[PDB]
Amino acid sequence: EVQLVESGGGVVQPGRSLRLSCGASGFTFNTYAMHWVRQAPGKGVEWVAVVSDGGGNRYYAASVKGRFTISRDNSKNTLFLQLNTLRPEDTAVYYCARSRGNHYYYGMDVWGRGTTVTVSSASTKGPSVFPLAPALGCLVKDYFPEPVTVSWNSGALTSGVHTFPAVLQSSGLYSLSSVVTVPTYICNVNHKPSNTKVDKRVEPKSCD
Amino acid sequence: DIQMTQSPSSVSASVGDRVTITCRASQGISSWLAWYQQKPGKAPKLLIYAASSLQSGVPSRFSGSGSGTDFTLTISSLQPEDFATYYCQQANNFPLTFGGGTKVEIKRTVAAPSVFIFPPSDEQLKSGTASVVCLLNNFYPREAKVQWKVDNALQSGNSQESVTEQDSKDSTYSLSSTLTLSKADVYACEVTHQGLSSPVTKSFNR
Amino acid sequence: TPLFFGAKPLSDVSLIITEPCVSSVYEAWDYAAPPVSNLSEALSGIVVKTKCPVPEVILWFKDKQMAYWTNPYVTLKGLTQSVGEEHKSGDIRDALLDALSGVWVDSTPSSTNIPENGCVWGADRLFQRVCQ
Amino acid sequence: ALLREYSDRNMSLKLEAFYPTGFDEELIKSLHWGNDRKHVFLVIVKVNPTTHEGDVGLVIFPKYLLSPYFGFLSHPVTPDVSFFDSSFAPYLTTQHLVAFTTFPPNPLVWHLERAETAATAERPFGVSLLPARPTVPKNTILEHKAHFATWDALARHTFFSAEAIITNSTLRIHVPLFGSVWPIRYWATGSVLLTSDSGRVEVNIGVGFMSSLISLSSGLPIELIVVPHTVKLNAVTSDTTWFQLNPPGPDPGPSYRVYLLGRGLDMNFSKHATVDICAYPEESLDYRYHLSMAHTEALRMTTKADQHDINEESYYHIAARIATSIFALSEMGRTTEYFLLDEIVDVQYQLKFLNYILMRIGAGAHPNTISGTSDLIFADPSQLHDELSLLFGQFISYDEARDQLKTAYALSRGQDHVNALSLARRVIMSIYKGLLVKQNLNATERQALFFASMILLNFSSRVLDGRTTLLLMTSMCTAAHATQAALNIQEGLAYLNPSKHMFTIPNVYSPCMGSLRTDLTEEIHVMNLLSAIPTRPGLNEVLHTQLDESEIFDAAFKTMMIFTTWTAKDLHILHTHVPEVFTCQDAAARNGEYVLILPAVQGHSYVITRNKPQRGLVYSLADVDVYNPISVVYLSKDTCVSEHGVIETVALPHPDNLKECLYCGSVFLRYLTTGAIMDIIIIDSKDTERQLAAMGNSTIPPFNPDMHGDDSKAVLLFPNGTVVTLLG
Ligand SMILES: *[C@@H]1O[C@H](CO)[C@@H](O[C@@H]2O[C@H](CO)[C@@H](O[C@@H]3O[C@H](CO)[C@@H](O)[C@H](O[C@H]4O[C@H](CO)[C@@H](O)[C@H](O)[C@@H]4O)[C@@H]3O)[C@H](O)[C@H]2NC(C)=O)[C@H](O)[C@H]1NC(C)=O
Ligand SMILES: *[C@@H]1O[C@H](CO)[C@@H](O)[C@H](O)[C@H]1NC(C)=O
Ligand SMILES: *[C@@H]1O[C@H](CO)[C@@H](O)[C@H](O)[C@H]1NC(C)=O
Ligand SMILES: *[C@@H]1O[C@H](CO)[C@@H](O)[C@H](O)[C@H]1NC(C)=O
Repeated sequence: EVQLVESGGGVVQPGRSLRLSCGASGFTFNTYAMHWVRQAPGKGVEWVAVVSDGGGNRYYAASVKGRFTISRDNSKNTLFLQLNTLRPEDTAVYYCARSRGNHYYYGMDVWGRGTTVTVSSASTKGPSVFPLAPALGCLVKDYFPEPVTVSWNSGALTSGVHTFPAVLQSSGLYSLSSVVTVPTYICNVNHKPSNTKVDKRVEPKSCD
Repeated sequence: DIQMTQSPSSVSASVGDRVTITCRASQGISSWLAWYQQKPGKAPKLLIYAASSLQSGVPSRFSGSGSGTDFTLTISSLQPEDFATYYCQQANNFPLTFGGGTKVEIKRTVAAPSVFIFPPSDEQLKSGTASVVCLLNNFYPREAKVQWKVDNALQSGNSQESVTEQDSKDSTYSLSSTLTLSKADVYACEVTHQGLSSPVTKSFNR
Repeated sequence: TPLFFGAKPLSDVSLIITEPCVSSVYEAWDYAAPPVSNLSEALSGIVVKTKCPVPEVILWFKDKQMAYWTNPYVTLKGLTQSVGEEHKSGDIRDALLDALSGVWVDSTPSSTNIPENGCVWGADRLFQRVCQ
Repeated sequence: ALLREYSDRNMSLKLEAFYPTGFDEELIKSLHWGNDRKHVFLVIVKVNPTTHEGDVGLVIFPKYLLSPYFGFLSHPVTPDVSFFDSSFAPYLTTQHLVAFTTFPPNPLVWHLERAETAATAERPFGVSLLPARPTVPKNTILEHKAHFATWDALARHTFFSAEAIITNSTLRIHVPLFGSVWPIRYWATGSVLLTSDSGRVEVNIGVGFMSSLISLSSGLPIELIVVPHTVKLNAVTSDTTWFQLNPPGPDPGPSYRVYLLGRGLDMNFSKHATVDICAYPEESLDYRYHLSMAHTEALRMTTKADQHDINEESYYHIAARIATSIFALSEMGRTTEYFLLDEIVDVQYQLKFLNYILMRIGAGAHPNTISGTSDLIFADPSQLHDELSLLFGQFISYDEARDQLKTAYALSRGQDHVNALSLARRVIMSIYKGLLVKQNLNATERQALFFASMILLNFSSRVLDGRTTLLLMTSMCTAAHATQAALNIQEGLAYLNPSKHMFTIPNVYSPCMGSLRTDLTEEIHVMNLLSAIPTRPGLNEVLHTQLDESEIFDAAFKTMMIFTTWTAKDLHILHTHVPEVFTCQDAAARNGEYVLILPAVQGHSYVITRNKPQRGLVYSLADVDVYNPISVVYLSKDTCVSEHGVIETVALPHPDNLKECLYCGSVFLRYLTTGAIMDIIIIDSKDTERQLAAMGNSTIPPFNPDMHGDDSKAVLLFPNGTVVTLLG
């Protein structure tokens, strides 16, 4: 059982620096090379950098060759990554992985948990909940930051309940929803950062 | 640099069927390709590091072959726990590599979207906004596109769409296109789905 | 076949680049190495030609004014080792390896073949096939 | 510090942009490639020969980038980074990676599993053979070198210092096969060279280091490399990446890490024993362990010399065992800091006898060209020889005679002391005279006979020794005795323990091994072995528990092949001592139609043939079956004419009547009417001659035909070529 725990992330204004470290569990760091592998939301997988065994020659990927600084030592099992410059397009999820052998042929057997780096200047705000009539869903719009947990009634709808992931508006606030299908209940919506709960009963109304 | 092309882009089969996803390459690279499996929200996991070379905790059902141009991944027996996206890597030449990826969505029968609209603004309208949405629930396959009577754009939030993962039972999705105009600046939910004979619309007008 | 002594003299560097591929003119050639104790002291430059049928590496010296042909894959593998050490550093070196990374990517792959039989002398005679 | 990325267009010059990173180059020196500085340029030219444009690129890098930056402490083994500060020449001129890779093409097939016999954390070195190494005398003094001033010295364990290794060791650079791995620096101890037509093997042994280059003319070369468990080696591949690929070999051990350079891993080697050779050095530091496993496999391939005259897998295994044996001896000596005289004498003899069998039977080369050379820093053989030369020049029990001859044979330039040979003559005759009485030889006698033979066959004086002693070895081999000797070999191999005891060939030896008889493989004698098998109760039990009753008949045929295929099958041994047999163009000589050969006086020898003789003076025995006849020919060197003689008849004088001996020098040939041959007895002395005159009263069984069937007939062969029959 080999594990890797990543420490870093947060949100940083365009054109600044961030150092993402990686912990090593059970594995001797002085043996095999380390990968940094990036995945952007909705996008695919793109390799970034390799550090040779111990402190040593590191191969850099095409896109980031000028803006990336990578270093690792065998003392604390610390493999960092420094992004000094590139602002806009570097918003993604970063992974730390270890190659199977030292050689590149076999790819990376070991993997880490994850780190989410985002790029904005923002603060928290309040959400709101609106009822739906007469498939009985709820609606939550314009909040910040994540998450918002939306359940249904008590325990009994584990089936038909679909809680939708958030989508970022152009106003810098997210939005999502949750639904359930009968063919009177209440949508359960809670927001931790701004401390907000709005309960809305569902009673079928008239339509035109 | 080497470009990896993965085919097909998406594969939906039943449980136990043989699924085959290949991966192409610009270069004439010799041997080693690395298959990974990323379940949504989950971190990726290694499967096969050359062709037939599978080792780790992932079951032995999987296999692979091919040389010199294209290299294939073959699942002998498909399982419900195999739902994920599949990316491939080409390690033969270093500068960088990875595949576009292929989504695999486990199938069974086939349903169609049930269209409902949600007019009431009552507890909202006095707060300065109005929300009328449209929900597509329990439908297969993934393709549905929602248009409105008013010109579809980012300002209306019509282009904003969130899709839940398949329900653990019927393996059907749920689509929601939200219409929100802040400070109250004909409306219809136009649904185009292959499970429908014609792009029928359920409208609302006020 | 038309063989090769492994060495042709060159006074200027421009001529090394214009020198036609040895593999195209000849059939089988021998590689030779300069008669100097320390290569570094004498060495001037390394010219590597990719697209040739058997991609060739040429070691060139100034004051001797000679150009030698050496094993293409080994020379560049050997180079990347000395300049690939952990103790070594600097941005000059980082530019070397990045260009040295994909050197063979576009060119013809190395041998999958098997060496022919016969006895092998030690490295005294350079793996001469003589049994005695 | 200048990086420049160009684009080539037509032949004039090229467009580019200069990006000096951290330092200054003359930027106007980029017009003409800098040869001026102490730096070096790299130019990667991509140009399609189809006269397209493509592009080129340049990186000017500084000079220093090329140059590099008991116990294993004071004497290490240091790997070299690249070819630059080590021998560059073979790493350029090499055809490796161009015509071939010494490695198998797939990097997955490289790493191997360590065999069970390999060392572990509990046994950091390995098993040691049970006659364990004698401890250093507590109050005594270790001599700087090995010596003997007395005969007592060769018996009692004599010790000498390992101080040769700390002082006289040599730092040398080693280049592995075909520049497959980068150079290795070791501190030398010894070097071994065994050469032939069909193959040569080079062995380099040093502190915590061994290099054995094994090469056949008829097969692939392989190089075995042994380095301390800490040391990592970098393989040479085409990939220009800065990554690492570990050359074929197992995981490192508690003591040493072993590497295998060669393509035999899968493609070539017959078995999964590709991991077996890699485990050789990690099995033991006891040199007897490896020389035992060398001796065992030595015999086995002689029996199988029928189907394949060339055993490829038996050449590598045996050679690798020789090499690893000397590596064990240097390393046992460096580790325990003391040596033994009988350890140094042994490797001199073992390097002769095992090399002979290595090239001749395994490789297949003409035994005429077999030769070997050994330089060990802790052994000074030339001196030991001189110390011996004065020992001879200043009754002997068989044990004492074994040690005198073994050490006489182990050290020779071909020059042997007169008293050494005169000893050997006395040995054989004393084994003979006793063997015409009893049926078997004890291990003391068996070993005594071996070196006695090897001494006399080692080099018209020294030539007349090889002939007369070939008779004696042949004569002692009788259908009665051979079944005992071939039984010994089968009991020895069945009760053999490789791990806890040393197997040695002179322990299983027999006159039949030094005999010219090709006929012991005949159905008659073979089926006599099978019925002689239960006579050794333990042997018959173990044989039936593995091999089928059909396999036992074959296995018994295999062990009968040895006696015919050992001396008699050696073409070089024959040609020198019996040229007469081969003189005129002769099929029977090279077709093996001559079943048995008896050297006569000079220029003449008898012979036995099944088919129609095309040469010589022929005596045909008419009492014998038509399809399986017996013809005693008498050959001559310059006389190739064919004719026929007359079988005459004489009688035997009363034993005590004539105290004069006219009979001695003759041969007694006993045989059945089945065409089979039984006993060849030479009459050496009047004591034996008298034993002939007594039928039934003789102590010698072939002379008394009351112990045989009614098929027993007697012929008396003469030095003249005269053939007579005894009346009685
Ligand atoms: C063949 O010739 C080549 C060059 O012509 C020559 O290579 C030389 O090697 C030495 C090292 O042995 C190099 O000297 C180095 O220079 C760097 C410059 O930054 C220093 O940092 C190095 O410092 C090391 O040594 C110091 C003590 O002396 C230590 O304090 C430090 O930690 C380092 O270990 C080192 O001095 C030299 O640059 C090159 N020469 C050139 C011109 O580049 C090689 O020696 C020749 N071969 C032989 C043996 O004939
Ligand atoms: C070491 O070598 C020298 C000569 O090379 C010799 O005089 C000396 O005896 C040697 N030491 C030993 C004991 O091997
Ligand atoms: C073998 O025989 C010899 C005498 O021929 C004798 O000295 C020796 O002790 C015997 N060996 C054994 C095993 O007793
Ligand atoms: C051969 O030897 C025998 C006795 O040794 C003798 O009687 C005979 O005369 C000899 N024959 C010849 C031809 O000399």
